[PDB]
Amino acid sequence: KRVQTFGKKKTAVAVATVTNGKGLIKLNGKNLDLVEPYILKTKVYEPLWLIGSGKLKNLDIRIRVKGGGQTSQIYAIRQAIGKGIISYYQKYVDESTKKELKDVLLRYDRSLLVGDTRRCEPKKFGGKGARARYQKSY
Amino acid sequence: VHPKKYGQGSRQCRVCSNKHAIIRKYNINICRQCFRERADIIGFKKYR
Amino acid sequence: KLNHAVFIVITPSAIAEKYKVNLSVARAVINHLADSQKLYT
Amino acid sequence: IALTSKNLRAIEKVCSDIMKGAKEKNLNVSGPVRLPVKTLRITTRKSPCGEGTNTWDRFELRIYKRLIDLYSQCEVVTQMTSINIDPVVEVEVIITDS
Amino acid sequence: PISKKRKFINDGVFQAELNEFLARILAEDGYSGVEVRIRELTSLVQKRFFLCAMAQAESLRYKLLKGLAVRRACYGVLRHIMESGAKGCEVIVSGKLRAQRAKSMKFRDGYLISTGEPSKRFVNTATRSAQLKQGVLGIKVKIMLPTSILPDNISVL
Amino acid sequence: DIKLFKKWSYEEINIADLSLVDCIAVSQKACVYTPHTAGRYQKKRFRKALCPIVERLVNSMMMHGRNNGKKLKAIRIVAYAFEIIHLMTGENPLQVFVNAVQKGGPREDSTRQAVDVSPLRRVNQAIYLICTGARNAAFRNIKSISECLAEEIINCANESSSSYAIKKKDEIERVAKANR
Amino acid sequence: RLLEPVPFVKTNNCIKDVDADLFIRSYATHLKLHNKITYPKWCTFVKTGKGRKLAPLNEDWYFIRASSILRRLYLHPDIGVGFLRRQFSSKQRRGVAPNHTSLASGKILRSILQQLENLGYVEQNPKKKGRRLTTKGENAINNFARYINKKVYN
RNA sequence: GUGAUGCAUGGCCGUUUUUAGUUCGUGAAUGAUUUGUCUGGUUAAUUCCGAUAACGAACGAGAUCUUAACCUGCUAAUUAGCGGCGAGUACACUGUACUUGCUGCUUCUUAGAGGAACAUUGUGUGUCUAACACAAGGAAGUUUAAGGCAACAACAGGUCUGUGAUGUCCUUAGAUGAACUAGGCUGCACGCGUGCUACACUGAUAUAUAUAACGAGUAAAAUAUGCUUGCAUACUUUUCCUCCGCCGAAAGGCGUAGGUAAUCUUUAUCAAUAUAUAUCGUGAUGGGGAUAGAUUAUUGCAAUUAUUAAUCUUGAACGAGGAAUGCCUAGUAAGCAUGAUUCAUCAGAUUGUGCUGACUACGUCCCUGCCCUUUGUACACA
Ligand SMILES: [Mg+2]
Ligand SMILES: [Mg+2]
Ligand SMILES: [Mg+2]
Ligand SMILES: [Mg+2]
Ligand SMILES: [Mg+2]
Ligand SMILES: [Mg+2]
Ligand SMILES: [Mg+2]
Ligand SMILES: [Mg+2]
Ligand SMILES: [Zn+2]
Repeated sequence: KRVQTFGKKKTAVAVATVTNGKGLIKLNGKNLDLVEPYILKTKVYEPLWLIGSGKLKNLDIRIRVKGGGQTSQIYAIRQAIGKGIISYYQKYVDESTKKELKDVLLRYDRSLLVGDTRRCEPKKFGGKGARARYQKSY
Repeated sequence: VHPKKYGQGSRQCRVCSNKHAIIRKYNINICRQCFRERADIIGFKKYR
Repeated sequence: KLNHAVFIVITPSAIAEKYKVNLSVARAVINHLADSQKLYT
Repeated sequence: IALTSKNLRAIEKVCSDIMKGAKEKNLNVSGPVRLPVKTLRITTRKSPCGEGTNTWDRFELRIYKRLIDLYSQCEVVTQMTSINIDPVVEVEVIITDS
Repeated sequence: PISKKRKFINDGVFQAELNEFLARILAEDGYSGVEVRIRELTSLVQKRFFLCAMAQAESLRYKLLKGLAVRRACYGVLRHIMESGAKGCEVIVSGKLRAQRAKSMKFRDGYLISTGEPSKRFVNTATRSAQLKQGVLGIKVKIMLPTSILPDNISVL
Repeated sequence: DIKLFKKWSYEEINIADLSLVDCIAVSQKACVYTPHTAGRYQKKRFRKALCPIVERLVNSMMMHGRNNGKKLKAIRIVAYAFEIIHLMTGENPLQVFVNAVQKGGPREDSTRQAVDVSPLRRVNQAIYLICTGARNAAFRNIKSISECLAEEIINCANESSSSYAIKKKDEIERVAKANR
Repeated sequence: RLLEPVPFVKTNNCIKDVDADLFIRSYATHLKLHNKITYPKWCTFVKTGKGRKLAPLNEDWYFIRASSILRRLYLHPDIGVGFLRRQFSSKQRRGVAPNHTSLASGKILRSILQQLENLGYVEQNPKKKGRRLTTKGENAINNFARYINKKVYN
């Protein structure tokens, strides 16, 4: 019927509601036709390509993204999609198919199912960044 | 007497009347050294 | 120095190299031919 | 009902107690909702003087605001509130229909 | 009407002030308290508003004021602490002290953990500056209390 | 079907080094459609071997302070270069890149005396050299970066000492020879 | 230019299913064709915001701006002048001192809004907050978007 | 007393040192002392193992604390959402986008308690000891990442210009006290710091598009009455964040609105790098914005030696930097901004926070600095 999972890259949680439908796939109120830059577009479409466009004619998808920059957001979206489709399959479709899909995803790469755990480390005094200290002249 | 209402010399530390280096956030109005000593009693614990 | 002019396998750089021209002029030429980086044949 | 406090564990205990009190009878009590802990951070420079590689220290007074709802009469709610309690947890009861 | 953050800070400040007031008043007392002859104190507070370490420190200061042989006094204090069931202690006295220049004197008995949040928890610490002949003597007392269990121990039955 | 840039498939590519194959993985899981991977390539010693070569190239391009942390731009530039390669000097751009990489590594280096070079290191050097040369070509010229880069790549593929990287490599080799 | 083989169908119904810049351009063109909106007086020698230190260089920038504003309105429930200004902010290089963010010149925006309301595209709502789209205007926008989509398909 | 003296002191802070170091009980070896606390292996670590005139302790390390990392599809549901569903406005097919009105789920949003990695299983190297390397699993395998805490002993380190912590000496009405009026700390042949901005085309310019996280936000003025711009009397919003609506090129102004805050500023987006499309076209060039000239404001009793801000114009040095030297190993460098602290006003500072996300190690003692054993010393102020 309807399944809600998230992605996560840096801060940037893309929540993918995957429902029964005709196969549209959207972001907040906009088609995945947009995303934003033409270069990165492939990182969002990739899981779909892996799984096949015919498999998602049963499944509508909406995605709510919040927080983060651009690339991170894209990554989050991708992650959400990956988790989402697979989650749907695990519940309402068969198990074998789900397994197959998972295998395919693994063969392509990590990041689709399992998350990127990295996050901005606290800046420390005596410097501008995390490690980068100021400057001594003696 | 001359306007003593808005400037560094207008107000002071609650504790020792020093016009320099006052923590003026949250209306604490303690010069920072004094605050550093009384940070325990006020309930300011260093975690990170 | 190389004071290129204005009054008189397609890319702007190539055009510049060949006839000794400003790249705005190259762009213009390209446009004419057709009729932020470029590629034409 | 809003329970503002500085000490987490104590606050939690208080909340638990109030829940227990509620569970007696007559109280449609919504569960304890802990609010976003708006942490007062002061970054003071250590050392009175200007000597030593200027180490700061991030103090954090982290206030825990806690929130809980009920559909009741004033006296009863007052009674419920009376768990004895002490100077540490700051209580406020709102007796509004809205 | 005043905000929550503002309120909390104010309360803290008030607490601090109260503590300081108590310190000022009660040189003759085993002071720790802070929970609200005494009538005057109450009045003062109203006007304003609209085993333990601190006590030990105070005692030490009093002794110093009286005029003892210092070391002996410290020893006595240590003994008292031991009697009162302390797992460990530490007293420091730095300042002028007999000679003109320098001279910090440690006085430990039982073991005194210094690093970790255990230190923060399981020691009571106190600092008094006893004014004397030609300057100030600088007390710091540090008591390790009975634990509610230390992180280092692994007690097999 | 598995693809890169929705254009150059790298099922057609070839290698013929062994060592370089071992070093750079353009494989079954190092398949990629656009360079930008957020991979954890530097949490281990040899995890940079799993890294796709395009990504590496992009990273290399990314250098120089005022242009640093501009991944997208770099990617775009590389795409442009690839396109150029495809069009003018007609060949599968991936193959050309591979050839360049093969060419690029100085096989022997000097030290405080002459020693050999690990394949991965050589590859890295090649990647660096090609980008640096391209940058140099760009800087205060006019030409454009993508074009220059493409030219450099082609030169590398050829194995001709008109470009900078190749020259540098040659020099290094000479030095090594002199040493031992 | 934009078109490509995608793995889904696109419900080309509202403007959120259209590519932005192109749409804006189209709207500007339409406006020009109509002569529905003017170009006040000061428009032709003003600077759009503190940070720009230079005139637009687009000739019919006003129209473009208006189009953008429409889109913005459609996107959000109730949108002020301040919000609009914030939206059309850029980096102001203060020469030697490092860059700050720079709030746009709001006057022009306000004028545009006024014009739109006169024409009957936007609506100052007495409930809620500052000026949203008026329903007719929204409908028109949607229609335009649809048209654009059709054109693209063709 | 922001007088003199930190070489009189207190406390606090710095460094030695975030390294691994310090000490005791008894024993043993005229005395200072040594041993323990070590040839070696191992460790981030006097971290362990193993050898042993030592055995056994204690502080320090480790543990602990705080975050950040992934789960309970258990605990909870506003001031968070998701749906539920009415009401529509547009368009699709035989649902999608968008607002007003009403009120099961907890994935996202908040935050309490729990869980999870221990080198677990696999295989190497290792006295097959302590342990390391690789592989699989996994959210995670450098105590997972980051801090915080900080022993012993000092330095004649800093601070009496933080203090009504504080000694002595000075000063005490022609005060070195306090108060007021200017002026100066910003004065400039020059030397050395920390930064910012640059030297362009991976770029400026100008439109358009995209999208953060931590945050932080409440004596003076207005209007009327009574008298000579002043006082007195009465009465009520304003003192900070600014929504919004109007005026203003711009800055700002005026009017009002919410907010003592998960409610409002505002946060299903407050930023810039981004990206897309145009103008430039390598020419001190539209790179660059110094220096200057003249207004319009705002803050303030007061703006000149221009507070800052805006508008117009002025178009300097600089074509990547010599001798030297700094910082850095993964969400790090760098770039990009931005919140907060100071704040009446004013970031080029600091301090936090995020966004774009490299290169190169994965080691070594060559330099530099610490530490260790041996060794030498006429040094011990070392
Ligand atoms: Mg310990
Ligand atoms: Mg000293
Ligand atoms: Mg020894
Ligand atoms: Mg520790
Ligand atoms: Mg000065
Ligand atoms: Mg400063
Ligand atoms: Mg050095
Ligand atoms: Mg001697
Ligand atoms: Zn003070």
